[PDB]
Amino acid sequence: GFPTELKPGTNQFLTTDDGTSPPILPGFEPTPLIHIPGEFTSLLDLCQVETILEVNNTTGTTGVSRLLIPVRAQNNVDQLCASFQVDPGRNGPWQSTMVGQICRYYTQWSGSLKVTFMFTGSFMATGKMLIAYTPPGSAQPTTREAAMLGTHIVWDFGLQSSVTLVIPWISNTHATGIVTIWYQTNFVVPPDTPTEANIIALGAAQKNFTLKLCKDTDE
Amino acid sequence: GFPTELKPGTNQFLTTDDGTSPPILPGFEPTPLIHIPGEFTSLLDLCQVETILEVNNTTGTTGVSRLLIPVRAQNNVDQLCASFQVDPGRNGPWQSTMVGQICRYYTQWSGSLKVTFMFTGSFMATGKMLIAYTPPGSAQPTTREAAMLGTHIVWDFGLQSSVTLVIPWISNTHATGIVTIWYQTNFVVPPDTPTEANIIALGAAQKNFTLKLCKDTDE
Amino acid sequence: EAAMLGTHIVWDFGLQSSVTLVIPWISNTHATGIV
Amino acid sequence: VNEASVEHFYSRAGLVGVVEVKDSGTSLDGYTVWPIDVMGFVQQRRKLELSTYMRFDAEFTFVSNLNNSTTPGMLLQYMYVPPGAPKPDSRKSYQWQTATNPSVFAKLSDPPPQVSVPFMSPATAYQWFYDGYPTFNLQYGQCPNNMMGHFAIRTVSESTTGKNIHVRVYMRIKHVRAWVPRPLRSQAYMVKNYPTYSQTITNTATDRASITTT
Amino acid sequence: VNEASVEHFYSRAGLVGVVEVKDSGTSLDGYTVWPIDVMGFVQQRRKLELSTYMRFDAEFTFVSNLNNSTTPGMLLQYMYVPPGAPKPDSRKSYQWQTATNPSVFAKLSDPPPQVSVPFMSPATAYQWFYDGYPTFNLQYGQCPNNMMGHFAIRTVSESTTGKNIHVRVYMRIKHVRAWVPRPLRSQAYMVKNYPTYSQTITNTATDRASITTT
Amino acid sequence: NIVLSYGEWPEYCPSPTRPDVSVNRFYTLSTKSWKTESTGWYWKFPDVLNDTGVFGQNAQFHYLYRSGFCMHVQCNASKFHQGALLVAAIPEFVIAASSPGLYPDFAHTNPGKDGQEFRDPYVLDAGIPLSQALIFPHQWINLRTNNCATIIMPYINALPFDSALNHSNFGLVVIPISPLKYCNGATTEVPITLTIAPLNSEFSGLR
Amino acid sequence: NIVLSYGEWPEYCPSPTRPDVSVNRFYTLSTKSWKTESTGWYWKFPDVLNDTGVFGQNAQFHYLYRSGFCMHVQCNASKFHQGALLVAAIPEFVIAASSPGLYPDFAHTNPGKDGQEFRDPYVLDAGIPLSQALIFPHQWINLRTNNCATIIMPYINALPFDSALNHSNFGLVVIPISPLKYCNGATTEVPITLTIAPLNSEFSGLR
Repeated sequence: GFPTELKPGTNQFLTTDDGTSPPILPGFEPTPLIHIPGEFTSLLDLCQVETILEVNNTTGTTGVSRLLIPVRAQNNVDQLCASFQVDPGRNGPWQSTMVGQICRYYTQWSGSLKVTFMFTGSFMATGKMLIAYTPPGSAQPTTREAAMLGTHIVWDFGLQSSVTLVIPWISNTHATGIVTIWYQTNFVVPPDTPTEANIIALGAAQKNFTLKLCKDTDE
Repeated sequence: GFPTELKPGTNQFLTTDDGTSPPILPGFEPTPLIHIPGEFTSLLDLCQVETILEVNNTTGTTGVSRLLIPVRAQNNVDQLCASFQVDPGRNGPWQSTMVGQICRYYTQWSGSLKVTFMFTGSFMATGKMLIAYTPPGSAQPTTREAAMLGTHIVWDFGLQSSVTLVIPWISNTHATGIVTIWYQTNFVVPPDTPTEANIIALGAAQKNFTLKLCKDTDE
Repeated sequence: EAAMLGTHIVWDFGLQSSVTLVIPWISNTHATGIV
Repeated sequence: VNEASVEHFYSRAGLVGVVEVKDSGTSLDGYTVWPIDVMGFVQQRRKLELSTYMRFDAEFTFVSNLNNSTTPGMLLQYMYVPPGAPKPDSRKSYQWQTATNPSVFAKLSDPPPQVSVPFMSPATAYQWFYDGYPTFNLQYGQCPNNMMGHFAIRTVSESTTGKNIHVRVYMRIKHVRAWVPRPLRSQAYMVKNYPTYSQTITNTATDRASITTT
Repeated sequence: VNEASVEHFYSRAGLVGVVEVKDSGTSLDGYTVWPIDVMGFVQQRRKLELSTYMRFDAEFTFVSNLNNSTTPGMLLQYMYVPPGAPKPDSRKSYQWQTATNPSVFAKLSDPPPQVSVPFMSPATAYQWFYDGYPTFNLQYGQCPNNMMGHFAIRTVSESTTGKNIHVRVYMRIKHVRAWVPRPLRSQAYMVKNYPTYSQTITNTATDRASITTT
Repeated sequence: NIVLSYGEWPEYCPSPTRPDVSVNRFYTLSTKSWKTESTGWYWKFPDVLNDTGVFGQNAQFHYLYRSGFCMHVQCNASKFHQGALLVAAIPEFVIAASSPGLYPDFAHTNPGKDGQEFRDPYVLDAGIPLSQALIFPHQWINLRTNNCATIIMPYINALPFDSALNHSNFGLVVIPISPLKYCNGATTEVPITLTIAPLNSEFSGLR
Repeated sequence: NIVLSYGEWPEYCPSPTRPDVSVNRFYTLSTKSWKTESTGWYWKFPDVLNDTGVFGQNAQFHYLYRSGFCMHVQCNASKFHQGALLVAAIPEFVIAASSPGLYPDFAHTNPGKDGQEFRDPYVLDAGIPLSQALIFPHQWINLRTNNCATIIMPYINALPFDSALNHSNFGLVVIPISPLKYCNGATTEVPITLTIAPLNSEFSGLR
């Protein structure tokens, strides 16, 4: 190895290179490493934590009200309640979610998402809501009956306070799914009880979620 | 190993580098190494040797008198005798100690110190002195009785010529302990005997002392 | 708040209709407890 | 997987400070000190404030040149003033010779000088958020144990040279370990070293027309 | 531990002498001899006089340049005059060719020349304090067995070049062994090679107001 | 049904006074009034007890301190009240001021045993968005389901021990997401009670 | 209770005349008068015997010399006297002059068998501070406890053998730290006696 030839590619400072460098302060023994609870070692583990979806993003609504899907009594049945696309990384409701913010630090993402809803009305208040999900091909169903023939869940918030909706797949390679919530039945309450509740939507990513090609963000 | 690439970091003269260099005088056999008694191989071993504390550093006191804590007879009891902080490396009494001088060659230090006192009066002279030590949190106790409820040693210099005070811990990371000496009792002597002695304080560092991040000094 | 630092019982009468309080000791030899 | 790992998320050495050794005109200094601050740019601060506690060692690299992008044979000294030592005050300072300040002598007409800096802190980890007060209103929430020492640069020269030298300091975070993930910043950064924000809160999401509009 | 060891305490090669090869103006010499003296600066002398007997070998490095910090292709010769040989007297000296004087030919436009020098002394160790007289008042306490030889530098050139060349000699003490620790100096250093001090003794510690004042 | 902050029961630092059940009792703080328009409240963890009882004594008289906590919120609403609270524990809760006067006042960085009402619940008074505060340990108080929430939070700090007064470890936050609405004729202010109990506490450096 | 300088008994250089107990006897030097204002005294080790007796002959007539020593100080004070001396042995004691005439006079570098009184006891006449002189082998003479102090010092020099007259190995220093105070009516000058006894001595190169 005594005679050597300088092949092309010398002196280049490659920023994304894993070279070695002399320590500037040899002998210096840094502070020993004691245990600290709460270490995270993968952003995906952060993505999988359910956070709130800013679903009510509408002109005028400010403050914490932007995280509430209102559910009111005099809503004639089979009328539409709320809708939002499933695109964690397009300017919309998902910006307020942890996964929505992390995916903006990467280029490509593919996996399966889950969306948990939570009813926050009086205990005495009963009713039924229909949550449908349209795959990215089609367009938004215009009437409750048309959505009824799809991947949907009937949700009797009188019996269950919270349900969960899994999204089969959402890939970003180059036209996205939509979720709609329909008033299945009316809003029934015994006397002397509020007639306006709120549904809270929580978004997350399942275990099969993945990212690729980190890049800078757009705030 | 014939083709090679000059990675970044060439030609740099790193002063604190452990490179190799050709001997300028090959073949030259230096003088053989005979044994010499008295080899030291760690500055900490030097730090652990008790040396005198310039405790009486006061304006006017010059010469060897600056190393003597006077102890006089007409000192009404429960009056305060002497006090000094425990900070080997701040401008004060500890500058005159070996450890006090070495720690100025380093940045960080943490460990446990010991301070030995020595009475140098007539043999016939009896009495009692109270040595208290206040941790770095609090402030100096103002009266003997208040110090009596602390880490203290009652010292009957009539019976013991020298006692030892261990300091639990003194760290330098970014408010330092203080040691006070109180006249517990009066100063009792039989007739025809001097009524003014001196207490000598010796400082040192225990075996658990450590240093870090050598740097230049401030004389 | 001053009583809260004593032998006390928090009593949520919404959940429990009746609780019981034991008094440790009360002697008559010659200045009595209070609830 | 292995692509969104926390190590890969902080790799890829990037620019942290563009310092300039002024030596011409109205600035006949010939030296400049740049205090190390990882949280220099916002794009980096927002990634770092994702976690609360962090432990790593950096690998600094200096990409220097004149202002016309030439690189003559001028000789430079880069000195790393460790945390707790005095920093120089002019071109000729006693501090330029203290053998406890590591220094790197490299000409301009050479590959960029590269030096690693170890984990330099009294604590167990750097702490971006410090809910507390040191010195047991302009002192709250400011931890002193994050200082990583300074970097002083001067041309080894006798008099002024009349040539401004721009320097670009690049840093690579190695061996990153992090704890206590936190919500990513939502508002603008109004002021360095403080999380203060503006009275006009901006919504995290963009507002559409109705809740039934896509 | 291992950080306050005696080896680490003397490591970290530092500047020991700034010599200048004058060749212009009123000094048309073109060469300069620098006698090796470890105890050059006070910050180094005080660290060395901590121990009485010391044994080591050095690794000298020469950081040379012109006065405008440029480094043209000028050719330099560094010659090490061993202890006991005659030193040159001008640019063209028979001494510049004595093959027993090791020499290093390196251009300016090259990395700094580096050479190790072995333990060169008749005794077992260098001795900073010599309570005695050689030649069995200006001769007391001066040991001759500490001389490490000279370093002569000249531009390999025919006539004068008209360019002053500043040289910075750096030294690294390797394989340090020391004996008989001594108290660190307390007074100013009045004169080189002698421990003389001033009539005005300065207290080792700073004086407070009273013995009961903190 | 108690959330374990980052899944680690609080433990004594292996080898300093280790107090006993005389100190490790349940301190029941005052009850705050959850009204309609109320925005929420927050407490700094070690600061909330620095002036109450034996724990306050130990904190205000020792030098180093480390302890876990078993914070416990409960709210006694009727079955006709509706609402939803979010209670989470935020390590290193650095409160920030809101410039249009550049740093928070001490009454806002260490509120005491009385808590402080949020000025900006959306942005948690710290710039970070509420919609993500769930990344911390939390529990939902939804009146139609549950009315209690217990968080066990161990000791999270860089150094082994720290001052109990200069640096507050974490902050307990409780915010109403779905506001409290109720028909006419009910107790117009649900009460919220916060019970704290130190765990595996330690001190060192008395007087 | 005898201090062993650096913990090495003096040993013969393994292979030069090796003298006997005729030379290895106890030379008792003169006694100096420790008064109140007295500052201290010092002796250069081999120089103190170069003119007394058979050892003086061997030193002044041979060429190479090496020997250990068992220096021994004792002071006979009464029980009503008070004071404290520091006696240490300093290898390579290089006396330095004190400029306001730049090098010490020979009477100060080799005082002889009579010793020299210190001019600057604080700085040991050598710039180094007395408060640190304890880094050398030493023993405390505190009148309330003990009145003797023995130091065994082996041969410390760079070369194996050296001249007994040109280069003095070490220097015995004895300084009063706590001055001598005594009430009226006592022997106003405590006597200090210094007994020396060479150990494992050697010479070579007679005449």
